[PDB]
Amino acid sequence: SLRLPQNPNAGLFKQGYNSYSNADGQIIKSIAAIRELHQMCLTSMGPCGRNKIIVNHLGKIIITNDAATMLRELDIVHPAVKVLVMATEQQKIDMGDGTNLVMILAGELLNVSEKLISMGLSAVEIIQGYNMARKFTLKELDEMVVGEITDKNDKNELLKMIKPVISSKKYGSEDILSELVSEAVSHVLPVAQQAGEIPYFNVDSIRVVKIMGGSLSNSTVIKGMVFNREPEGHVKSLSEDKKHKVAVFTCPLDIANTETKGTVLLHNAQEMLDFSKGEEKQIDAMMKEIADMGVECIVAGAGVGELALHYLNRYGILVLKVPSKFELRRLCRVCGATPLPRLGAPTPEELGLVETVKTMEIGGDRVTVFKQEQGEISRTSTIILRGATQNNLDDIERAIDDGVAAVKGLMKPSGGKLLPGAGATEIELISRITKYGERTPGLLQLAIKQFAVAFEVVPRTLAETAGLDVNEVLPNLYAAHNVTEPGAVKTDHLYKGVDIDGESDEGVKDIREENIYDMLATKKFAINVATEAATTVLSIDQIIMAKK
Amino acid sequence: NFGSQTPTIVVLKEGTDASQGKGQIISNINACVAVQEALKPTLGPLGSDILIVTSNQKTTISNDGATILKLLDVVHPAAKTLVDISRAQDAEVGDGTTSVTILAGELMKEAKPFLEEGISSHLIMKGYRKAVSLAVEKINELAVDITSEKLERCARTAMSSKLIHNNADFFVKMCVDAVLSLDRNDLDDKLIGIKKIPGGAMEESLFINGVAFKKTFSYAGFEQQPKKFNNPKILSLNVELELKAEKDNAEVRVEHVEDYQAIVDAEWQLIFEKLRQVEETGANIVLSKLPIGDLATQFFADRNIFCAGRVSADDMNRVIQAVGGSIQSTTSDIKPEHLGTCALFEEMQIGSERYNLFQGCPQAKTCTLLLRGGAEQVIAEVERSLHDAIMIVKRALQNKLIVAGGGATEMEVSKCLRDYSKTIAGKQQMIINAFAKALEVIPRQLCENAGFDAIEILNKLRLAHSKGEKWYGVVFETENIGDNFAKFVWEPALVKINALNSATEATNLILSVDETITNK
Amino acid sequence: QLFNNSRSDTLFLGGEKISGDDIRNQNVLATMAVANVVKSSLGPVGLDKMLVDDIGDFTVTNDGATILSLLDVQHPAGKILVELAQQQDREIGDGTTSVVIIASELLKRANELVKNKIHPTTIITGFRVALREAIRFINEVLSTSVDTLGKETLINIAKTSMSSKIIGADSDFFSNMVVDALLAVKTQNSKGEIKYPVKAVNVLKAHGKSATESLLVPGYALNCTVASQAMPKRIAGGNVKIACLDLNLQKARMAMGVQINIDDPEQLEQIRKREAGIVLERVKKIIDAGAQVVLTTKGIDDLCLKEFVEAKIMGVRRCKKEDLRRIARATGATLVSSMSNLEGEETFESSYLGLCDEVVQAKFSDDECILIKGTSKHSSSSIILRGANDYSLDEMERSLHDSLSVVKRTLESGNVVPGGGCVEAALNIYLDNFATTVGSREQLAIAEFAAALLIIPKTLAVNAAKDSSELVAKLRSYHAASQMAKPEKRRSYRNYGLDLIRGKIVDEIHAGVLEPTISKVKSLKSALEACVAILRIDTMITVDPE
Ligand SMILES: Nc1ncnc2c1ncn2[C@@H]1O[C@H](COP(=O)(O)OP(=O)(O)O)[C@@H](O)[C@H]1O
Ligand SMILES: Nc1ncnc2c1ncn2[C@@H]1O[C@H](COP(=O)(O)OP(=O)(O)O)[C@@H](O)[C@H]1O
Ligand SMILES: Nc1ncnc2c1ncn2[C@@H]1O[C@H](COP(=O)(O)OP(=O)(O)O)[C@@H](O)[C@H]1O
Ligand SMILES: [Mg+2]
Ligand SMILES: [Mg+2]
Ligand SMILES: [Mg+2]
Repeated sequence: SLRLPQNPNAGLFKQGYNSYSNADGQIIKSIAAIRELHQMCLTSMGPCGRNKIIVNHLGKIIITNDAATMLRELDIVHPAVKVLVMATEQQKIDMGDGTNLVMILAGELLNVSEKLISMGLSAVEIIQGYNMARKFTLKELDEMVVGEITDKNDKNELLKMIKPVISSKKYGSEDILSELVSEAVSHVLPVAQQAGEIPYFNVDSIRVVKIMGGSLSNSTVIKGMVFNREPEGHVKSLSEDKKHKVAVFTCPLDIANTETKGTVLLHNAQEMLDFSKGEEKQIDAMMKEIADMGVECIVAGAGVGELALHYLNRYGILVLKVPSKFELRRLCRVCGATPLPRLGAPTPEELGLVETVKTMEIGGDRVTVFKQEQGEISRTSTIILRGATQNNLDDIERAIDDGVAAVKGLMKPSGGKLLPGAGATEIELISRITKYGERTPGLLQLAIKQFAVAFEVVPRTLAETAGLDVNEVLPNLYAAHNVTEPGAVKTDHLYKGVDIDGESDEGVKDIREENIYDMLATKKFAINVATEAATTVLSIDQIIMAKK
Repeated sequence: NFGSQTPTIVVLKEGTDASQGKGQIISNINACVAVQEALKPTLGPLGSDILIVTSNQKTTISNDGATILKLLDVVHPAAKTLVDISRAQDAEVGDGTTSVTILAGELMKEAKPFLEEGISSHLIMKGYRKAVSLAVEKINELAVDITSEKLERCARTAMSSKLIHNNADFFVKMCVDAVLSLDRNDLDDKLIGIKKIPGGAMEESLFINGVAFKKTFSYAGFEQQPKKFNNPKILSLNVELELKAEKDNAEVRVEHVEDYQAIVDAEWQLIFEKLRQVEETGANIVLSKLPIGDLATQFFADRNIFCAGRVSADDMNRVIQAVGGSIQSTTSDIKPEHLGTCALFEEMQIGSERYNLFQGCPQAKTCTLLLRGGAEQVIAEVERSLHDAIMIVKRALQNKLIVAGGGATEMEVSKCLRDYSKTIAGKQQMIINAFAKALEVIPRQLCENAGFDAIEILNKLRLAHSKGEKWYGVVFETENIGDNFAKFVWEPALVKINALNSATEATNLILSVDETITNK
Repeated sequence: QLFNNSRSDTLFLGGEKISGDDIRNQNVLATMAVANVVKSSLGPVGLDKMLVDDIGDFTVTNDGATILSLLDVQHPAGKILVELAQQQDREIGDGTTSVVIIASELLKRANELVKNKIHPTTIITGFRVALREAIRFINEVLSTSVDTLGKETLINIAKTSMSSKIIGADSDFFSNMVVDALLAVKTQNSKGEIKYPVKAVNVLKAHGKSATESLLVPGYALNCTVASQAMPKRIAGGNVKIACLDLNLQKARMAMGVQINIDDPEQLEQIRKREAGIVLERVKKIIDAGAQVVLTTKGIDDLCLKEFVEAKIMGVRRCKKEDLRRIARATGATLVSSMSNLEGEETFESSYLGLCDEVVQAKFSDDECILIKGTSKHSSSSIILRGANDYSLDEMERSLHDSLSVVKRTLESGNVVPGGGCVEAALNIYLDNFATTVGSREQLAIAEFAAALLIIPKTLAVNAAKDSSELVAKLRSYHAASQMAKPEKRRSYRNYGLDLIRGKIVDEIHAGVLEPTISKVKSLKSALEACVAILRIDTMITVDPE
């Protein structure tokens, strides 16, 4: 009476282990545990989304409005929330676009499932309901598609691609940020029209180097690349035309020492006198074959000796440090050189082509530039991103990664296959999925119905973040899809969507003239991985933890 | 089921900070206003300085926005945006750091009551980002395309708010000559490297056409060499001139004892052969990054050849550009043409420290002055004041743009913003006018430190812009307000553009934030 | 704010020393820290709060009167706002939430004037000339309350006091209740001056049906239990006599320090009998008077209960002093502290007894209450509030108690003004034109004083979770034309405010919301006198306890 028996036969397992079954409203608590961090994502989706401060134990801060990025640093206790972390991590790695959406949907499917489990629907039927809804959802995304790119390189078409992507992360001004990406995409692409070759594009080609100071308007698009290096011997503006040559060596510019106990041995004074001059003549003789080929800059892979440096700057050969593997490989793709570890003569076919190598003050430190010209184009271009706050450089840099990741979406499938944005693609599926529930019989119809109700979060979120009342903006938009028999045949009611700024009522003046669209490849895997996030959380009825 | 407790699963870790509510973003603004209060009275020439002592008991005194926030280890996340804006302006410009922080502070402080109202975050950011585009274009019209009259006036204003402002009559005459030695498109900052000399008075400084570096070591034959050469010749070395291992190894087998005497004499033979090649070319001054042994310096000491060592690579690079020579890491490849020359040489006693002076070159790329002072903070303040002024006259050579100082730029931009807000769109009229009066914080505090009443000043500025078209600003000497063009006070426009862009970027960064997560 | 100052550098004080603008900033954050809990409770859109005493007990409260009294603050600058909330509850009885917000913003908006090198003496002078100019403008814009032939000048007054409460939806039912209650308990004093004693009506903490079905008692309801269970509970028939006694009726000892001493043991029993008999002689004459109902402040011993049970008299013990004065005042009896007269004899006259029509004891959820109705000489009233629990009824008790004070003032002073921030927005347009006339440094003080008055209509929109600038800009547009009305009614664009349930600007006279002007007068002076107290402080001297 004074004390319970405190759960007998509990010594089967350790004291730290705990069980969590579906009963006792614990599945409702797991939905509430998702609801804690899901509401943090409500303020972070859309162009009016708000970034988030995340102070780690080390003190490294990252400011961001994306989900996959913010969830990396937060240490999570609930395992069901970690499914959303790895689900968004999969979204960032594969497609690099549409992660707030994964969280927003996989969280609202669990929200509407709170009503379904409370009604009395078995968990097995819930998975069958969303799977049958998923097959119809992915089918209709291919049907209501409009428009296509059909050209890899164009000035006006890239404005339709990059601009709606970076509009979520650090909107700012539209033109100054979009032109930096569309100019850099055209440099790296192998155009090769009327040849029948397979296109190819690498995410690691376009890379952004962060430099403090300046303003966002002063950002330029560099053909080549840049490091924060210092030439050792001398600096040269290189005002001499008639382009220079490039030779890349991965080994250090020094005498190839013996790997096993390299030690001097001098038996008599005759070897003592010649050993000091032998190293000078040997290093000089190797530079003669290198210098006669007309090379004026050599990129070293490791530490360079002083004696080798004395003969390099004699003939005015520039030295560059790249003490890492990937930093040396990215530079060969610009000039198109084939490195060889030997210290002999570079082959003439393997020598690279760089016209000028300038050294100027951008951020107060010494930097080396490798700008090419219109002739003999190169790939793996960089973008000089100027800004005041280092935290803003980090989020804008990842926005270029999201934009570069969107360019990857054009290579693998047959084409662009753009969709209407601004909630139009979500609100259209609500009517189609609702009609699909009426066609199918059985107790799964409520699962099909709640699956459509979960898609309202995109227009509800954009209306809440835009400072508008969602009770008036949402049903005003339903009138465009509740309508029938209106004059025009060629119907233009599909482009109606929400609006962040402007006219009252809100149905946007089309997403058309506005030139904002969404990618099909993002919506396919996002709805697939979001449904898998809700499937794995709803399919499990018992959870076991340890130590907490 | 495995335990009677059944602990409730917390979402985040234990100890994580709080979350959404009322007052989260307001605390970040109040945190910035707190840091902004410390840098508030340091504005203008009639301001003050801030004394800080960190945990390591290192004394420092300064009136700057980058240096004050650098020593202070700011742990608050939203407050480090200011450290960043300051650092950024210093980097790209080196002057007006504080202004940027006070402007950032007032825009966020002015955004405080709008956030208390039902105004969303994106509406406030759209106002500043649309207004700053017109401020940059308006500053281009305020700035002039001046080319006539051929530096002197720009340096006097950059030295304000710190020590050498009153001594501008002597320091500006030689500071203008520092950048004229540098040619176009190079602008090397390491050539303007200046060192510390604890001891002396700042008035006894002088201009030097070359370098002056500390020896940092007393050699055995240092006094034997002459201190005065009429026609010296400089040659830079890199080989180590002493008896030691040759190339990173030491192993010598000897079988016969007769050859054991010869191998030692060979080492003595080659080391003098290494020194004799330096002697035959007539190099009077010898310099090397690596140490120089007692054997070499005594060989040079007999026949009147000065030598020195224990110098850094940054100092060596300044020696080459001053004398116009080159680096030679081998004694056999020495030729007469690569030797640098100057007018004369004289080692002088400076603060109980010896320095090797070079001066009188026909074409010198280097300006390096010795900073002597009483305390270690006096020589430090003279360095930072010159380092901020030298950047202004440096970039003045890059482009010739001049705007009126004394808070005159903020008032002229604010009047057109009030006209632009009066015309259109209704809703953003409050935001742009709020940005207008918030932009006037620079002349606001500039007169409060002077002891004058702000109401009589600010009422005189607004109603007198018609005849004071653009060059209308404050004057501290006559205790009145007049035209700044007659007073010859000038300031470039690059401080103004980077200040508004950095301040607009700073306030818009955390204005798009309504959260704070702190693990552990 | 940044760091702590030096502790008595060459001053030699045992406590702490601070000076400059740092403490002036701490007073602003101190007034804002205590005002944030009052922000969300303002207006009908505000929500309630609960204060936990760390013992399980909690209480729901909306008004900032008792919230700040319960919140034990140690900073003395915040104590003035704590006492200001208690001060405004005593005199006016309404608007405790508004003076804290108004006083805090006047100090907050004046904080910018401090660092402009405007002295506080000049700032308060600019505030005071704005005050007396505002009081005269309030005296021009107000209106008398006979107002119209229909009443509804009292049905609409109750809605303003009843708003922002749990029973604000039921204010249509309770509006008729409060006006019928205070019109019954009026009195006469000072040769024609009518008074309305607040708290004279009995607010009972009942549980049961709902707040909508709360029956208004046409008479006073005494909250006390019956002594014995064998007594008659219901007494019918007209002209029921009410006896109000206060003397000690239980058997008590002799004088406070005397000792009973007797030699003859024969009379030892007789002195015991007369001590038991002398207390029953008082009960004998009350039965001769024929008092059906008798009420006593002190206890009632079993020696007296047998006579009341036999003669069918309703004896009730454990009455309180303040209640029996209202029973005697309502039923027409007079308070009897002891039975005596100018003559030496001891007797009881029938004139001391009251009169009422019916007395019934009712029980509802373990709450026995004696319902006394039908007082002949003067009417009375009581309100039986019904809800979930006692802690929810405490909010209803404070809601009703504040409603009586507001309806008290509109009858004592017929002048009223509309709500919804009308006068707060009208004074801004009046003071802006006056600020330019005075010329010198007081323009900023009068201007910022006007800007601080707009916080009342702004807080209604912020707590509503709607767009605030559009409503304030539209309210600003109509009030801007009121000063430029160009008289020749067609004097429109006045007496308008915010309508939060619909989000439009409509006429407050037709909407049915008003407030007396005297509440605006005392709230402005008490808010400014509190602002004068905080602005004039320069340096703090906190002495630690010994
Ligand atoms: N200016 C705009 N007007 C209307 N809708 C917009 C605008 N900018 C973005 N959107 C919509 O907001 C949505 C936000 O997508 P989001 O998940 O943030 O993309 P990302 O994966 O890059 O984060 C987009 O799908 C787009 O349709
Ligand atoms: N001689 C002068 N007369 C009037 N105003 C000046 C003068 N020199 C500097 N100022 C003002 O002082 C302000 C701050 O400049 P400065 O002291 O150089 O840097 P900081 O912003 O770090 O204090 C500028 O906005 C400028 O208008
Ligand atoms: N129905 C209403 N419509 C508009 N404003 C109202 C309404 N009811 C109250 N108010 C406003 O609320 C303010 C304070 O209300 P009050 O009844 O004192 O709240 P509390 O009872 O919490 O003190 C008044 O100044 C009045 O203008
Ligand atoms: Mg996107
Ligand atoms: Mg300065
Ligand atoms: Mg009230």
